[PDB]
Amino acid sequence: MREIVHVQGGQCGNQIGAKFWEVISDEHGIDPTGTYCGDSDLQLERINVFYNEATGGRFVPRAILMDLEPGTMDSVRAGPFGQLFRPDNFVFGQTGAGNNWAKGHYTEGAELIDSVLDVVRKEAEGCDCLQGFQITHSLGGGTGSGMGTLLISKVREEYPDRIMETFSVFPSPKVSDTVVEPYNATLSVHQLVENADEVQVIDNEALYDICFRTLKLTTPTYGDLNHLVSAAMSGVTCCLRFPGQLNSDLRKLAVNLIPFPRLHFFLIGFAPLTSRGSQQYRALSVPELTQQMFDAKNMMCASDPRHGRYLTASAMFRGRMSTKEVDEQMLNVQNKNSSYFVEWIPNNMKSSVCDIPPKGLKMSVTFVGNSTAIQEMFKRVSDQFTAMFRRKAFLHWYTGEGMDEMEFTEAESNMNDLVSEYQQYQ
Amino acid sequence: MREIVHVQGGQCGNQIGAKFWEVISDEHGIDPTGTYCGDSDLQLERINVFYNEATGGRFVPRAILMDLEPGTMDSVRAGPFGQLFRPDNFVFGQTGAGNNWAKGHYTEGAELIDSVLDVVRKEAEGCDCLQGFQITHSLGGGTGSGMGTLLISKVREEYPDRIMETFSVFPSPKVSDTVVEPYNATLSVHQLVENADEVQVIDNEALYDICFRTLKLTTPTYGDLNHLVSAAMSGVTCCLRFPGQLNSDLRKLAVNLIPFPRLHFFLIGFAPLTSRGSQQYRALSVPELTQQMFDAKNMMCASDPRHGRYLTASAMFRGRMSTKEVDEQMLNVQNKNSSYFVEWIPNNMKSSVCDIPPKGLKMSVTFVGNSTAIQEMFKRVSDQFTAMFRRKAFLHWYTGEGMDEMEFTEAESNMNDLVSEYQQYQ
Amino acid sequence: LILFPEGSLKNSNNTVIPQSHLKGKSVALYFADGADPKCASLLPFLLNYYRTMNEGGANQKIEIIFVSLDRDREAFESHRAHMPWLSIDLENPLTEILKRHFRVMKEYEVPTYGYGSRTGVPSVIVIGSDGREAQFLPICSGLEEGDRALLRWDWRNTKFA
Amino acid sequence: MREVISIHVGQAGIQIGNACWELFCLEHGIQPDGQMPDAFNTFFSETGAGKHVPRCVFLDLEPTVVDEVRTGTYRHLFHPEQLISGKEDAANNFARGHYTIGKEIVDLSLDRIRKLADNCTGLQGFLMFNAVGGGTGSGLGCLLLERLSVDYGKKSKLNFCSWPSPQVSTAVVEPYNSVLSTHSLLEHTDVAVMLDNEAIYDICRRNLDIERPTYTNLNRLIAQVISSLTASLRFDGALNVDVTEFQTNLVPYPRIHFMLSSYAPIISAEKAYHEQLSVAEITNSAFEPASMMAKCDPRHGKYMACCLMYRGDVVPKDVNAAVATIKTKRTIQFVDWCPTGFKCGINYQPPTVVPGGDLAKVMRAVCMISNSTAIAEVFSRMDHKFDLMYAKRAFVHWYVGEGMEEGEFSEAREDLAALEKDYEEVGI
Amino acid sequence: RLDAHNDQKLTSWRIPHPLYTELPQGSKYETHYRQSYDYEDWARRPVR
Amino acid sequence: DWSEKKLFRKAVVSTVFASDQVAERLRQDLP
Amino acid sequence: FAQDATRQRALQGHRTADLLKTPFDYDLFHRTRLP
Amino acid sequence: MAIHVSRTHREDYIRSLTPRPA
Ligand SMILES: Nc1nc2c(ncn2[C@@H]2O[C@H](COP(=O)(O)OP(=O)(O)OP(=O)(O)O)[C@@H](O)[C@H]2O)c(=O)[nH]1
Ligand SMILES: Nc1nc2c(ncn2[C@@H]2O[C@H](COP(=O)(O)OP(=O)(O)O)[C@@H](O)[C@H]2O)c(=O)[nH]1
Ligand SMILES: Nc1nc2c(ncn2[C@@H]2O[C@H](COP(=O)(O)OP(=O)(O)O)[C@@H](O)[C@H]2O)c(=O)[nH]1
Ligand SMILES: [Mg+2]
Repeated sequence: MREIVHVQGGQCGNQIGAKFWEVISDEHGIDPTGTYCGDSDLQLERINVFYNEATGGRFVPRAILMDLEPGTMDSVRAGPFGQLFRPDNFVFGQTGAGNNWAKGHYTEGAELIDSVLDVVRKEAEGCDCLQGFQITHSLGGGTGSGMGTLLISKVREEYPDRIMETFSVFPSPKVSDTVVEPYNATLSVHQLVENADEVQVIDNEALYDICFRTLKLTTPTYGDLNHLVSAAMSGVTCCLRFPGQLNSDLRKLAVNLIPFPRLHFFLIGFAPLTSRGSQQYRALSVPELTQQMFDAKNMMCASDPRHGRYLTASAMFRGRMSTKEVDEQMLNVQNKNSSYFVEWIPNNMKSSVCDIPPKGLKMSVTFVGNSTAIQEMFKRVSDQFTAMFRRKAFLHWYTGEGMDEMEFTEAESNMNDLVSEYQQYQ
Repeated sequence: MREIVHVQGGQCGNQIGAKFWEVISDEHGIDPTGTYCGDSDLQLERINVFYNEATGGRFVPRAILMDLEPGTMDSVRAGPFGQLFRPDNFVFGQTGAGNNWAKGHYTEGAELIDSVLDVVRKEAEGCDCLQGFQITHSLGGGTGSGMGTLLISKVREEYPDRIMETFSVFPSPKVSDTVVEPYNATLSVHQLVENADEVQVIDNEALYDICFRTLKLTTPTYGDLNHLVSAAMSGVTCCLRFPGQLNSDLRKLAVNLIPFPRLHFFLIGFAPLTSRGSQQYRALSVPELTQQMFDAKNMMCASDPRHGRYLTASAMFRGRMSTKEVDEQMLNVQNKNSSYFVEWIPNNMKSSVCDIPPKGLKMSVTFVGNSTAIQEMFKRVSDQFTAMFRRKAFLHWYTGEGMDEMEFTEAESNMNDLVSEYQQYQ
Repeated sequence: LILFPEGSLKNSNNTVIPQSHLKGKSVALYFADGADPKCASLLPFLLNYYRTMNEGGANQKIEIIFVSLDRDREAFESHRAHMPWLSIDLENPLTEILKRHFRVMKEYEVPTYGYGSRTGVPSVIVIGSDGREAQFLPICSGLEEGDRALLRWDWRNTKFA
Repeated sequence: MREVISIHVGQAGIQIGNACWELFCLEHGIQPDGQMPDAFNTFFSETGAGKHVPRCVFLDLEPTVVDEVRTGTYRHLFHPEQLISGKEDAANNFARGHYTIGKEIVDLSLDRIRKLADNCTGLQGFLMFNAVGGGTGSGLGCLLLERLSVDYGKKSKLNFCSWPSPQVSTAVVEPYNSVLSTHSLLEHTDVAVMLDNEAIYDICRRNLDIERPTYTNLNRLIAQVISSLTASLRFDGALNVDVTEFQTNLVPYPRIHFMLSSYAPIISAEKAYHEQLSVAEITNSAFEPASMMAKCDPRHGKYMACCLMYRGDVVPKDVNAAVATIKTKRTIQFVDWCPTGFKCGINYQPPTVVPGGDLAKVMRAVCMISNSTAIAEVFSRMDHKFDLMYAKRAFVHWYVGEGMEEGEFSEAREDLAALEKDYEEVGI
Repeated sequence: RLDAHNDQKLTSWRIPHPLYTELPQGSKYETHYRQSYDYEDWARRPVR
Repeated sequence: DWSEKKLFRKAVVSTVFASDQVAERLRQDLP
Repeated sequence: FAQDATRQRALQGHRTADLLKTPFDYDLFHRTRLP
Repeated sequence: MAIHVSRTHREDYIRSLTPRPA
């Protein structure tokens, strides 16, 4: 009855979910056929968090692969660790979104929302009750954002008291494919700010910067970026599936981080991260891990925390470490970065310890922290929107499918209200 | 315990610091892979002063290797004792200073000093309590003087209470490569006089003099010259890492020599230094070691000791010896040489004993001396600086990147203030 | 029981001692590798610990039996020369008996047997009379108190009685 | 005959008692399968032939640690029905641990309470082991105490609360949990023992001189200090002190029952080779600010009443000498409304130790138990902590969404303020 | 290949090619409660 | 290209920095 | 499609799994509890 | 209501491992 139902939203959500399920199947010792291995009892000890029985002793993932074009769902099926999913979990789209918000949300949404909810109900009341859902999606494309957040928009009133954990890949500042980037970005945020319980931002150019200057790889494929983010939510949900002397849940993170119900946009760290010559020469200990973790270049949301104030933060540890080196190196960071935190909360950040680490890791931290430094992108999306909305261009692709003026103006009205909301908490 | 953070600045600093790390590695019995041999308690019990445990039984030096041209530290890694350093600790330049103070300090050094500070506080904060920062550089080279002294000045305001000891190598009159010699020397001393606690001065013509006249060495090479400086570079730190009957520390030498804060420039020397045909014929005892100690040709700085007065001096011995033959040999050199010592201070000599000799040597000593006769290098640097300044020669390479004319004038005003301050203490 | 055979213990000066020789002495097993960088950083501290506390002593208080993790006869004797106390020859059956008994092996696990943990190099296991682990000195453990855990030796209550 | 029921709520409570019941079965010599290879009856009931069942109940809303004890080493001595698994965690909320999800566990837990107390007459007390900062430790921790005061209103509910450190709190909504559960814990408990995390962290650094503790190393010390409190219960001594007596000589007014503890010696094996563990010095070594369990400096406080109970072969003669030594000391300034301030409990049983833990052995263990007016500062830092977070109603939408209406935040302010001023008006 | 800072763990999966040979399964437990409280053999027992 | 960063070039440390000489002259390595 | 080994392992992110492992002697677990 | 193996502890498992060892 502790389950998290995964939802794969759009093409970006399919690859980031396929890599995530791979790094947790072999974490839990699972054959791509579906049998159990792994030489440690902990791996099946909590196996129903993400899986279910297949009435033959086989383990099947509890995820809903969803996209509007069958090519990418054939690619994850033909790939390794793709035969785990039962064939009925996949839902097919035929027409495919033309990278348009109005196309994914209104026109062909209603002919697939009837199916993709029927498949996520049968996973939900497969047990008596659960704690909530997790989804993975992007704000750049059409099918990755349109019914990716409309799926949220129906399950919000379906299961009201359940955590709604969403991984959003935001459009990059410096680089931009799919030229209508802010049109999918702002029109998804203006309902995700009240229909999603807890959201994490994943920035593309942040990920390339991590893999170039602190991970030192030269030509990062999207699969390489997929593994760096797959280790992020392998840690944030690790204590739901594994013991520790400081237990934590996703609701535990939600209450300790979200002060006010409007503001739930979170930055993510994963440490340690070194290159081939630096793995052997760098110590592995808590005081150096936390101090490397509180860096801007580790952060996979590259809005500079030096230009903002950490309202609150959180660190979940993974490995055979104690608790007080988590504690007094928390307060050592607290008094050293006295102005980098917020003054009316002393001891800003919560912490956790989980016993098992990832495979071949000594101590690892996932860093879910709420900071107001993130305005450098939300005013960037807002003024990139008003550059194109004022000139009216690239909007007649949207008018004939249900978009109109007063929902557009409501989008920046909810946008700059949230931008000015964080400024006054400063 | 207490930590010394080495920084190698410029092409000169990288090479002389590499020989420093070699002469201290074999001093501690460290295998060039990073491991240990020698099976003695006394060596590794204090190895944290210069090394860090890297969770694999290897000791990483606390050395910040840097300059603005990658062609220098590319050679020290392929050389022996080069793979001990951490590769991410190495911070690179790409354009390189064009042999000048100004492109170092202002233009191409501002964007690199951000990453230089980050790895300095990476090493400094990671320990409990720190003793001081130690920096080897040159006061004649472009990147060794330009942003080398900017690194000296900028670490002062965050860490003003730890000791600030630097080794600086000055241009030579009789052999003048690096054609802008006095522009780099004069205009760096005026900033290094107020942002450095203790500066030791080295002249290459004096290091050449010890090769011919004392060692009878036929062909001296640049790597050989770096071992001459590395002998007393480790001799000034022997008792920092090893026990002793009379201790000496870096703050011990700083407080007990300079009477006034603006005066912080020293000579240095290393004894014994024998020749090819004079090992087994020269006695190694304290009475002869003090006679080679106060030898004008023994000095590794080309400022003449007997043209003036010794303000203070220090002699830190190394090995197993009786400490009152250390003491009375300080007494009688003041007795026969009264004019060579300053008269308003009785007992100019400070002495201490480190019980660990250098390897193969029964007995050694190092000079940390303080003479008012350092003027022959000060006026000689100053009058070539004014030689090229009154005819405005080679100023277009300096003033073309945002420099006023008054920085040279106040550099000279600090320069002859040092001359006048030292000359009135005859 | 008889933990060791008649010709197993092996000390300096190249002679054998029997098992009754360890009567009334604090007995400890030194699972260590010759070329291991942990052992390079730790062996000088065991050398001084063995030095001062029994030399400034009224009776013999400490014996350490090296039990080796090495790879060669020549590498075994090279590490042997730097070390005075008791030991066990590598290619007797004894090394791989106390290896599985005290859970001290070196990630060679699945190609030999399917158990779990290894608690490998380095370790000192001070032991009782009946081959029981007496207490753990935490060099590399959850405490990971290397180079200092020798002070946690409880020598009065651990005797080979 | 003689029995005490131990209750554990929260993850701190379950692992503290995971070390307490380990140390209890180590005392009586019973193998931890329940088999022994009449004095144990206050902690264990006899079920059949040679089988010992603990008088403990394990409570939480989150099943990852009750099932870890179940599958752990103590699977058979701990009979599988004393442990209770919850549905979902209270998630750092008093409102969740008390109002919404606590109703499905409190009914089962109380059905256990009166069917574990009806077995034999002579019930003596309850050992409530709770964490004030935790959501289920204060939520289900609170909810059990008013229901225990309704049915067993004429009995003793002794408590062990781990107060947070001023700097170490490991949670953001932690001060919200502490303020809003102390008022409801106030008139439903009768003895409160406040410990601290950072205080025992300082102890482990200083006198037991580990650089590297963890929560289980915390749990060795707290299991020792509870065991010394219950030493005269289980076994025999000269002046035996029982559960009905810890409040007899510490609580002068019904409001002032919050109280500190310590322990001495806390030493290693190398730390016992070299010094007196004499009676004349252990009391001195248990009174300094570097020795108590709450990092609360009593030099600006005023000692009021204290039990000083011993265990081991110890004689009340040099105990009496050590008492006069303290009274003649000027730095430990006792109150003027009682010239007498001491009890000297005493018991003959040698101090047990855990083989493996760093706490070495001694033939004298001393728990200092002390009521003092120094509590004014440790609750005042707790008060201004809440006032800074309550400036613009931070983290309150979680609580009001669970059903706990806005307005009973606010009398928790002036109820703790009324408790804070109680320390000043008793020390004047 | 221990001494050259062994960087891969796939050598431990060479022997179990079916991974169902009854040898490695159910052989370890890595919780802090067994780090502090677990002894020789009273951890895995049948219930009578 | 696909491999990790080449950080450092091949570097023949010639006699300019191949020290020795004063090595044995200061370490007393006997005649 | 250029189905060579280095192409396939790059897009599958096997290199990031290699560097994210810790290359020294790994699994330490001793039971300090004595009978 | 999903039913798992006895080594997965959901619902009653102490009184499910002992009658049917699975
Ligand atoms: N003294 C002591 N305190 C502990 C220990 N473990 C946790 N705590 C304290 O418990 C507080 C939070 O409660 P937790 O134990 O983490 O969790 P809980 O009691 O189950 O309540 P929840 O947070 O809702 O799960 C922290 O502030 C810790 O100070 C322990 O082993 N010893
Ligand atoms: N999946 C994936 N996404 C990328 C890649 N490169 C960039 N992106 C991001 O993915 C977004 C593309 O939108 P997408 O969801 O794939 O289009 P959709 O499938 O029609 O919804 C852009 O905003 C990019 O920032 C890549 O190689 N793979
Ligand atoms: N002690 C020492 N001096 C050197 C070395 N190389 C060059 N020098 C002297 O320093 C000057 C070179 O300036 P340098 O600081 O290397 O220029 P940079 O490249 O900007 O750092 C020359 O005039 C040499 O006389 C060396 O390896 N050791
Ligand atoms: Mg629990």
